[PDB]
Amino acid sequence: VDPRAKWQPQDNDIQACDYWRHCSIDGNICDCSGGSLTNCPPGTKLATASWVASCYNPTDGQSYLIAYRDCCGYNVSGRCPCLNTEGELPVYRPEFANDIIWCFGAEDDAMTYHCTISPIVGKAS
Amino acid sequence: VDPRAKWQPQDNDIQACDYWRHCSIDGNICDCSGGSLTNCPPGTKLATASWVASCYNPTDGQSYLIAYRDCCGYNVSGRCPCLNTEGELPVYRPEFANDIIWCFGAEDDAMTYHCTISPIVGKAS
Amino acid sequence: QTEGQRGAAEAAAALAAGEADEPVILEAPAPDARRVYIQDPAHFAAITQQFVIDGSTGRILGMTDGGFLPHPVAAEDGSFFAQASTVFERIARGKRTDYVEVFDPVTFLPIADIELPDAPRFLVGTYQWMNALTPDNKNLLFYQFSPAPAVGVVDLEGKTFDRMLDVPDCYHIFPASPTVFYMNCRDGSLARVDFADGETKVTNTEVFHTEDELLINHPAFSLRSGRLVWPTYTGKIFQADLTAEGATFRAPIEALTEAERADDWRPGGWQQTAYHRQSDRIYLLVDQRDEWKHKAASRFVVVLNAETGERINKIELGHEIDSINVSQDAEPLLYALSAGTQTLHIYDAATGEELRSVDQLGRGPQIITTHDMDS
Amino acid sequence: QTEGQRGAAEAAAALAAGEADEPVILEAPAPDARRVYIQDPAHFAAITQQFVIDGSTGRILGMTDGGFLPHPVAAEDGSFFAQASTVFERIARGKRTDYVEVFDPVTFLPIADIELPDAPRFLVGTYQWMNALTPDNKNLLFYQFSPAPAVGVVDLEGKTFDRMLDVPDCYHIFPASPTVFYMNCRDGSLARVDFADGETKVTNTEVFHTEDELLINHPAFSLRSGRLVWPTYTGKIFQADLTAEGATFRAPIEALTEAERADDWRPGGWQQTAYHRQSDRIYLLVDQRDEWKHKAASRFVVVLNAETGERINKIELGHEIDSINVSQDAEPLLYALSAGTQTLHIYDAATGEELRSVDQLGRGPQIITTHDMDS
Amino acid sequence: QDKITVTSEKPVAAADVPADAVVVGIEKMKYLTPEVTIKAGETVYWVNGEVMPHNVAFKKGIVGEDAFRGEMMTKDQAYAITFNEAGSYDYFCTPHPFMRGKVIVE
Amino acid sequence: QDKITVTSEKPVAAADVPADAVVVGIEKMKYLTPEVTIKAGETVYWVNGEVMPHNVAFKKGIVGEDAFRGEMMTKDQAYAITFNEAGSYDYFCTPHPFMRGKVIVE
Ligand SMILES: [Cu+2]
Ligand SMILES: [Cu+2]
Repeated sequence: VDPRAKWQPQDNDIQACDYWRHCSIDGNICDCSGGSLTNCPPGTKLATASWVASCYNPTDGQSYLIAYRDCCGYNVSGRCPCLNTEGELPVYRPEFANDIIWCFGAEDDAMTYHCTISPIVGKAS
Repeated sequence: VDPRAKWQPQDNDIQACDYWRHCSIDGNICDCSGGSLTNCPPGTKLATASWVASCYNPTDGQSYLIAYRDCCGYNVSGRCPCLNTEGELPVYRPEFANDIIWCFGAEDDAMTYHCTISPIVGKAS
Repeated sequence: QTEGQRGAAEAAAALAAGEADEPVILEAPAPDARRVYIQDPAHFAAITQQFVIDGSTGRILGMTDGGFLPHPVAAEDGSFFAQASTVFERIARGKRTDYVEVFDPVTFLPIADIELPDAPRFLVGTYQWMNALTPDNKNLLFYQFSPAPAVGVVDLEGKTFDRMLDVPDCYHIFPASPTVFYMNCRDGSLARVDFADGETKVTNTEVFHTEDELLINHPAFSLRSGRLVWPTYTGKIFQADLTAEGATFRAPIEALTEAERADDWRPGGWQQTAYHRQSDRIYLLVDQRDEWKHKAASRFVVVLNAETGERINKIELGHEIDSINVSQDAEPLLYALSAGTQTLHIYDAATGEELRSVDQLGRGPQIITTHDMDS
Repeated sequence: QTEGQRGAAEAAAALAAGEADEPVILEAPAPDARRVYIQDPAHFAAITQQFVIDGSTGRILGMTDGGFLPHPVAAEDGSFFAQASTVFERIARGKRTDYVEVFDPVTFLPIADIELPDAPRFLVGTYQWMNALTPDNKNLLFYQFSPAPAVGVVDLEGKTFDRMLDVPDCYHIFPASPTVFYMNCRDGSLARVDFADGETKVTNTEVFHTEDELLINHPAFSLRSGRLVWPTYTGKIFQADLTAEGATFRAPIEALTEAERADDWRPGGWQQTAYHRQSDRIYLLVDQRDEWKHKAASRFVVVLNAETGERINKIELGHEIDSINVSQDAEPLLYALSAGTQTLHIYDAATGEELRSVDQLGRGPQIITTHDMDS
Repeated sequence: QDKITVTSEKPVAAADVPADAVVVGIEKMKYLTPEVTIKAGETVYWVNGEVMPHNVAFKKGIVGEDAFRGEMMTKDQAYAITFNEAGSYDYFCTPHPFMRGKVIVE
Repeated sequence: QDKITVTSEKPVAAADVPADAVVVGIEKMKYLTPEVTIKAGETVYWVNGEVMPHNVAFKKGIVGEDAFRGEMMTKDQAYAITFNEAGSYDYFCTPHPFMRGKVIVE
């Protein structure tokens, strides 16, 4: 309700902008367009690189780094749009900057934003 | 309010879908994106041909044929979208069919829909 | 349980166990009689999208990007789905390119990209059967409007453009066999075009309607059985069973009752006609409207016997709907799409109740397509 | 009287007299200090739009089509406006093409279309000064991120691609002269790049901030005066007057009060910084927010003296706004744009009251650009 | 580029048509005189009798390599084309493809 | 196509790295040993000591006509490249262009 209020993560709906692994996602959630929380939708290409972010998990009190790799090669999905910036850094500090199109390494050179996946790279701590 | 209720024309606001010359317009009103009621916006191309329609004018009780020529070469304006079908005929009767992209004759072969103009071709009667 | 809920629980567990996340590119389940496609013209946007959805659950399997007012088609047996699209050198301007693409049905990868010489696509609001695949799925037929009526033959097997067939002042295409399809003409009749053996021979059936009887732009049709169902702005319905030898019209059925037609009932919307093949039933979108408000949405669907013309049901949608169609499986689903809210509504064909909805489908979703593979 | 009302009356009269309708293609009035451009990234859509608006009246003069996350620029004297765009062979996939276009300022016709070798554009959310035109308007400078930091030189006079300049791990571009511009680097300093006479010589000013001090992605800047205004997530503002010889930093001004900063006040949004050149005033978008909600919208703008750091006003927008900028004329207008409602709001810079709004601007309008030509 | 010579770009008034010229009327959505034949160097005038806008058009390669499109005509307006070469020139209406006619020049 | 030979596509465990090999650690957003020099035919192992994903990459024309991009590594993972030719190979991190290092082969 209050766009200016603090993040309140949940672990009960991966398609809600406030799901906990989305604490720094920019764009659209791949689960809502054929992919899954951690996989890309058919026809699209999987980036291997991306901006990351340590995101707290209310279910286990732990914190993990999420690699927000993009699914590219398609026009933006337009479904489940979200934007979170927990610890999001400015562009001269790319590793944590999310206005960037993280399509680097996707098959056939896809550079167009379609949606973002929220896989865990491991424990942040 | 009732999308299924009869057309009630006005002659007081050319940017309202119910202005009287729009009685059979499909798309967007060129006045809302740089053109005018009868002219195209800069950078776009003026079709010379189009679907027409006899439209009643409440101000003078008369009726005139409007040539709904399209302004092409741009992506749809997205401003002042409207759709009216007074006397609109099916596609095997093109002269009155408005799902067609009436860009024929526009400079440099522009065939993409941007908006529609509502000039009078003369008195229908 | 919700989709995003089931997903969450799923992931929470993978996390409890070791189970690391190994990001991969998915494949869509196999095509079935319950899959549905929602093309989205997006009110004449220069590019557009189509969503592939599992009707039994309302879950999106994947998507497809298309250009300007593209036309979708789907081989009834599910071996694939294609589209005829148009792109430009600079977004909406410059060198135009019309082409056809064929997509693998599970990988959604473009297994064919065939350019159409001289940008011959009829740029027009999309109507279901303005394009079609021969029943043997070896060709795709599309219509050219200007400079003159013509049908283009696209060879899907050899992945190339065949040629243009010259035809009369007729519109829409309805295949009946590998080399024969019919079109609705300006003169009040249907045209029968045989394009076999490198040549085209045109014929005209008898006139089956008057200049006062307006056939809508959205006729239903079944490539499998040959049944064509075409209404008029009033709900009067001329059928015909296309064969190859020719068209055999049937006795016109009034979809609405003189009492209804008495109280302004009239069909309205976009894709307002549905023909369930295996059952021989017809679905028509309707509401009480002015006679010149035939493109507004409707809030009801009438079901009736295609042979007797007797009403079977009158479903109340509960929403402003613009297009419909049904799944060809034995226990069909009724698809009700609203371009106004970009939401698809799914009902039980038999009961008429809403089971689930799927929203956020583009800017103005308008065309529904399915595979007739069930039986 | 409304716009569509004035238009109606106008036409009703032409009709009363003889005055037939002779459809023609318009030309936009001459560029002035009150014209504003609204680029619309549209949340990463493959194609996008930019609207050209007369700020004094809120009337749209025309539009411009662009591709993927294009970057707009406008020669301060109004001789033209351009953009660096990206297109693909098949909507969002296939052979990529990055290019630059220069538009006549009144006909909006593309008088130049220069391709950029090896698709070198940094595909990223658009920030005002990530690209720039030399002050002599003879070149356009853009940034490449991967495989390595680089600045591309586009020759607008000879309508061709010059070359790529190799630069340090720095971002953004701020020209100060025909062959010198500055970039903000990862190391905490600014890089001064001279690209004159076919070669590039890089220098680094001293560090002017710590790793704890986060410079936002939206710094303000004036090509005419050389003033650069850069905040941090907290509203602290480092200035610098770029010259060519080098950058001369000024004493940092806290845009917010310890009492405000005491009550969660922090800058937030997209393009949150505005510098009115002729007046030496600064406008910063701000509201009370969590520290990690720096991209949400703000409902207030603070104005202050660029030399004293003393507050001049605190305007209440009345809407969730994401971007701002002002017109450089002596009686500047304050532009407040909301991507959430795709509506631009226009206020009197001096009084802070809203004069007029212009809506239906794309899917998520975010960048505002003007001409500094007044004086 | 032109086996034809268009006198004026803008349609002329029905009245100014020389009352001794070859005239192809247009009404009820048709060119009233489908096929008309003249001599190399002569001039055919088209006259639209209704409000429905109509015109004369040729596909590419017919009247030359480049396709040609006359301007539109509304009620009581005319448009003229002089055919400078012997040949059989097929034509149609731009927005109305179902409208065709021809000019055989000898 | 390859003056280099990649043993495995998927990163290996830090533990399996032969404790007698050339090792370029990675931490704090840097290749800890910027420039390393070996001999034609030898093998360099890269080891990431943090969670931040990192990798080794080359622009086109460096390690051959086609550009090359190793897979990513997370904490305690390694990646190996065997340089089969004498030369000076510059490299960087894919998502992190500000991270560079080199391999001088003799
Ligand atoms: Cu005509
Ligand atoms: Cu790295």
